[PDB]
Amino acid sequence: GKVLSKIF
Amino acid sequence: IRQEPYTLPQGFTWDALDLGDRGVLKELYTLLNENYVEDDDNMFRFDYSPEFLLWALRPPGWLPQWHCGVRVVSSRKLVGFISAIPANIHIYDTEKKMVEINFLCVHKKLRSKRVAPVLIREITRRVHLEGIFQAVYTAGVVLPKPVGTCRYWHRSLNPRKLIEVKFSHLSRNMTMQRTMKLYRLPETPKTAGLRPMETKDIPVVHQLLTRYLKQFHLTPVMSQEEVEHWFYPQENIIDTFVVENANGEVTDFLSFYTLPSTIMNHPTHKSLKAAYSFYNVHTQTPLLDLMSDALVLAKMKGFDVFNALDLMENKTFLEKLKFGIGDGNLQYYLYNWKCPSMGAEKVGLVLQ
Ligand SMILES: CC(C)(COP(=O)(O)OP(=O)(O)O)[C@@H](O)C(=O)NCCC(=O)NCCS
Ligand SMILES: *C(=O)CCCCCCCCCCCCC
Repeated sequence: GKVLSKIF
Repeated sequence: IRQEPYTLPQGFTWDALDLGDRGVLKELYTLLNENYVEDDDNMFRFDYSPEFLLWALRPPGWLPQWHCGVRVVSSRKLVGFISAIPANIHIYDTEKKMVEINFLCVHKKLRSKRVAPVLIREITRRVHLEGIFQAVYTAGVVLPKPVGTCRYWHRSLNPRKLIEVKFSHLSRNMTMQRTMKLYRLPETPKTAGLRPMETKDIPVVHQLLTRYLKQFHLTPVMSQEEVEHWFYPQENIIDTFVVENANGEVTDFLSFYTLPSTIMNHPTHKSLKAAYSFYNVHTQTPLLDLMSDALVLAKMKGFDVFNALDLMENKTFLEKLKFGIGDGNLQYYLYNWKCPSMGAEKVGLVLQ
């Protein structure tokens, strides 16, 4: 919710 | 404790947001939809729905002064926000009334002008005045001594779309169709007795969650009213499915909430629908089986990706279920509470 992560 | 609000830069003013007012809730939605968190490359931005914000921001015990907005004086445009909600937090040997700080956001035009520092000091002041002197929050920014550090993992449900919008990429020697085949899921869940959570399930879900959380070092402590709030299904906000055994007793449950992201620059795809692993409790269904059915249900509901952190027991199923690690790191912080750091697998708290 605090970080918009995507696939590494 | 200071009794007057902290001074804002000239031309700006405090305004507590009445989220029960549809217009004001849409004002907050618009602020976050245009200025909240983006990925490192500014391709996606969170798109918390208005109904989600109302769910996240008015749990049992919410206070209106803790929905802390800033407006331009002349135009009344909303340009800043921060929130606190009460929560009973277990941290190692101690259970204490804290607040959860969330949704810190300053309009893009107002950044680097030292507004966020004031928002933080003001919410601190408003929480102090209620007698609460600790807080828990998360952030991507590395501040000193996080109590824990989790990493995001992602399970591709609609791999073609993810690759097309560059949320994902083709692995070495892989192709679009072969990636679609690799991430293919069954079309119906396999666990006998799996069904959406109902009102009658509130006490057993509460009891299951309370006993299951005890093994971690940082967890919520929820009343039955908080369980009802956080888990009772609401379409496009929160999904909870219980496993009812052959004698009619709920033994496990899974939950995930709905948080899509705007896709800024793609000719055809405008939104990325993501599901976020919430709390999952197993006592008779293997957790692997439980989460496999979570992926199936999310796929059925049109989600493009299933997101999870490496916290609690999640590492026991992430790779087996073809989650890929993400580029995002999430730090957990406790305000005014020193204690030893812990590995992700001892973190048992999920915020919205
Ligand atoms: C993070 C935040 C609030 C900092 O605001 P700022 O007023 O530019 O900070 P300043 O350097 O002026 O002290 C601002 O950049 C923002 O709104 N970013 C998008 C939302 C977000 O990332 N929140 C996470 C804070 S942990
Ligand atoms: C994400 O939006 C969280 C931003 C966290 C900013 C720091 C909060 C510091 C603690 C404030 C409340 C403390 C009151 C006891």
